[PDB]
Amino acid sequence: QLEEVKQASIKQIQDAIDMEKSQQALVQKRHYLFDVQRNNIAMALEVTYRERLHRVYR
Amino acid sequence: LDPVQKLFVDKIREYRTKRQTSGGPVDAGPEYQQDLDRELFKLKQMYGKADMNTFPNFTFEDPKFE
Repeated sequence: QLEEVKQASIKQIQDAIDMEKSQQALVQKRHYLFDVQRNNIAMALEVTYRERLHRVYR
Repeated sequence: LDPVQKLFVDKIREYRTKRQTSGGPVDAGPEYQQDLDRELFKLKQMYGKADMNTFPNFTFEDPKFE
């Protein structure tokens, strides 16, 4: 009797805990992913403007 | 000796004379020219054949992105 109660105990909470942890992660991480990409873009261009100024002044 | 400035006079004279008769290599004669002409070319080589009386300007573009 007692075995099944504790056994079921792990398995039911497991599937929850894992899925609520999965849900929370994707929100921030996916917004971070978007973010980082914007990041990488912006940089390059100011660089491109910057480089032209050095080049022509030389 | 004693002549300090009377010597400098002697040197001075020819400096003006040449300037007030400018032409070719200045009483030097062609000989200065023959070197000069090579030297002027060589210096062009150090900067390549980019014209120096022009102003450069161009546009510049973009590549792959993410």
